[PDB]
Amino acid sequence: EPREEAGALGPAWDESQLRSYSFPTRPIPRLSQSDPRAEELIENEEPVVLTDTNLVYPALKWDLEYLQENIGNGDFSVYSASTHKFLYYDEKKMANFQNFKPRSNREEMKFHEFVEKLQDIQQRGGEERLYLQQTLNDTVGRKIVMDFLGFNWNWINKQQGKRGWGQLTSNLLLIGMEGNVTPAHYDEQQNFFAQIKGYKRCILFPPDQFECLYPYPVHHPCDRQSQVDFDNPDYERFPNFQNVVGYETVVGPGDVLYIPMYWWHHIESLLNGGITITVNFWYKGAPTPEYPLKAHQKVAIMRNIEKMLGEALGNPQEVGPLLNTMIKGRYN
Amino acid sequence: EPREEAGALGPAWDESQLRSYSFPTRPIPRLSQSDPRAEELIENEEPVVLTDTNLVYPALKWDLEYLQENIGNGDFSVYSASTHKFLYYDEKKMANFQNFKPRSNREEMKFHEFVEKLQDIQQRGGEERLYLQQTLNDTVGRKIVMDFLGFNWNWINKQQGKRGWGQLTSNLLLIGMEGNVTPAHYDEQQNFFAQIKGYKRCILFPPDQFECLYPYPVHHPCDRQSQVDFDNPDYERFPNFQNVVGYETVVGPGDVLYIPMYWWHHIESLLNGGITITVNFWYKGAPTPEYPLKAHQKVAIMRNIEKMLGEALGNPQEVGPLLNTMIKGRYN
Amino acid sequence: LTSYDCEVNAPILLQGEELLRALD
Amino acid sequence: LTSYDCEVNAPILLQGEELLRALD
Ligand SMILES: O=C(O)CNC(=O)C(=O)O
Ligand SMILES: O=C(O)CNC(=O)C(=O)O
Ligand SMILES: [Fe+2]
Ligand SMILES: [Fe+2]
Repeated sequence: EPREEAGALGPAWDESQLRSYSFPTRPIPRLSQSDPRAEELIENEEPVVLTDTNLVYPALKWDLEYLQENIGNGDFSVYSASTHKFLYYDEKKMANFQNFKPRSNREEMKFHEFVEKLQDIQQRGGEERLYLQQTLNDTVGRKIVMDFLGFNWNWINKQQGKRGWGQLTSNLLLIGMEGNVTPAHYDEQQNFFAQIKGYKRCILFPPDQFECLYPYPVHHPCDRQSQVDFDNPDYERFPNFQNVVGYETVVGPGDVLYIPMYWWHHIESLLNGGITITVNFWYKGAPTPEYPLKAHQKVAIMRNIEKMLGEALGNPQEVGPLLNTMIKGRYN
Repeated sequence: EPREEAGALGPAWDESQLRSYSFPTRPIPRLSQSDPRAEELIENEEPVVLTDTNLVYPALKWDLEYLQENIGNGDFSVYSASTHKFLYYDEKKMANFQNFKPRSNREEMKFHEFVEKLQDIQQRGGEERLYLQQTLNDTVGRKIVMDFLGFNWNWINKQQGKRGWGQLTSNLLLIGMEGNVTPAHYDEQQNFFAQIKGYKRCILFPPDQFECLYPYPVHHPCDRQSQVDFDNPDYERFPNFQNVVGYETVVGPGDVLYIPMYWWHHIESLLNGGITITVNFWYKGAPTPEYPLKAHQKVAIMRNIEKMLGEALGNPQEVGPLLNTMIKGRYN
Repeated sequence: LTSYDCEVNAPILLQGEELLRALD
Repeated sequence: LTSYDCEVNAPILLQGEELLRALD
């Protein structure tokens, strides 16, 4: 049930703002950072929404005007799409899959250009959609630097230390239009996902649902993303998607969602909820040291077999036929 | 067409002595050792029957009486079966496949005990079948030692040297009853197969017919053997067996068949042809150093993936499910 | 075989740990 | 990955190259 905003400002959102899908879900726990149960969940690599970390407290005042004024003159990657779905793709892998035609295009622009573009669409009632996705770097201006330094490093540094994680590799700034969707995928880093403006519905699936989510081949540009179109699932090609069960939550300003490494996640900015802003914190996982093997360890194994086969065969497109030759009439 | 024995002793064998199968074949060339074409075939890892190597000339006089009298008091492995098919199995892998029940059993006995057993079956009109399969070692007696030293080492040592092969690992002595069959399999060593007594029909298939022959899983005891029952092929489980095409020949005393490493081979002692005797020469292949990859190199790759997965998963029975999880809805 | 990389939905200017230290 | 073993339809007393040299 949608939470009530403090001061009787009513429900933060309602059901009609959520897209409709074919599978059931259960709630991700929302807990205080001081609650032992929260620590237990993170330690066990299970998702949890933390409501009071103050992780990005200083960023809570951020909006397009403040960011335009203060984030510098560096380039920002902005994706443009004709659909609500911003399927991630790795440009470096496009050469090996000449027939992949991306539904979104990346354009590099200045922040004020992004803002102007957003304005032109609104005014001209356009259907175009934008999604800025840019790692925070040294070109940000003074006030942003001050804000960033005011993040709760004390709390997150202890988390990093407590879980044996590796280094912070980056902080991705995500600014999306209402209705934008990042289709289901998994990332190979640990993630504290800090919501700043607007609301995003996050649907997560544990690594043991690999068989239901059908990620692209490792050498395909959409490596790590699900092949299933959540809006029109093809059960003939992906029969186990009929067995998928998600963990879901809606995060708003001040909330931090822990998205454990290898956990699938689908993220959508609420319909009619205005623009959203998020900053993530990506950390490399702990070191690979016992049986029985965890699901995510089997996923790592599968990725490695795919990688080695591609290298040994000298052409990634030969991977499938060899794998098929290996299993038919022998293991299937 | 069956060859004519010198001295007008008539056809060495006839069609009625060959078992009937579902696939076509083409002949393996029969050539003189001095024929450049023979060298070309061996160099290219293609089968050839050599008719005049004199490789085991001194063994041509061998028969059960002479061997019983001279081969020593060492133990011989003798397989016993209720069927004509002597499917090879690796006893060390039986623990991991508790449900595999071998159709043949190994018994260790003295040569004279083997001979006596053969006699008892004949006399009692029994249906039991025996197949002695024993590596030649230091317990053989003086005359056998003399015979062995009289093999054409000059010719085979040059072959070994010319092809860059590794060491001779062993010489297997095979003594079978008429009608005995060694079902289709491939070996990971180079083989000069020297026929001594009786006739054996050899059907070979190139490594690129892997998809048609369906070898057992690597960790199964029947690793390297085909799962297809040539006498009653199950096309539902093994549909590409409908596409298999063999290379065949019948070898007799004095003939040497080169069976190149990784080439599938099915070997049968002619029906009603009396006992057969063969001595093979197994050599380790040359060293693994260019694209495109050869079929046998892809076979090596597949074996390696199976091996690594078994070790990484810690249970070979987990190999299949992981492989299936890898390919369904992703590569198939 | 169990080893893993660190790929995410973003390409591989200081950032992450490097950005933070430079700033502090 | 392209590397290979030397397994055949027989188990792994001198034999092969060792038998021959001992004899000669
Ligand atoms: O917020 C989004 O739309 C996408 N974010 C992620 O997938 C992530 O942070 O790992
Ligand atoms: O002769 C037989 O029956 C079996 N021989 C082989 O499979 C071989 O020598 O490699
Ligand atoms: Fe992600
Ligand atoms: Fe063999």
